[PDB]
Amino acid sequence: RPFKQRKSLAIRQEEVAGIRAKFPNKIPVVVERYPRETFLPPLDKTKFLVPQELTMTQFLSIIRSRMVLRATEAFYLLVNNKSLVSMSATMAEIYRDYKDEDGFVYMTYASQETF
Amino acid sequence: EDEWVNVQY
Repeated sequence: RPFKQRKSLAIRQEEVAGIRAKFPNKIPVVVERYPRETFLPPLDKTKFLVPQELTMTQFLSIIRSRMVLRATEAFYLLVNNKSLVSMSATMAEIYRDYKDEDGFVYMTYASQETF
Repeated sequence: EDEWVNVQY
């Protein structure tokens, strides 16, 4: 259930617009499951609204918070499902660098993936 | 359910 297919581009834009208008300080994020994934538990929430002072490291933890896992096993958070980015980078950097056409930033969580 | 998770600070 990928978001880019669920919602048409114009709709996604409308959403991004209304919400960036609603919260002009926060980045809009779409975290999805790696479709090749079967091991990890699904993520109940799909859309995240994050501050700019937030780091990837913190966001990953927040995403982890929504899932019940053995306190040890980590997973990878791919931006655009193709970019392994700096753990230290802020949401703002990731936003400016990897902004999708519709204004969202798209992420994908995977326990393992091969390219 | 297609709705936002609002995080802050």
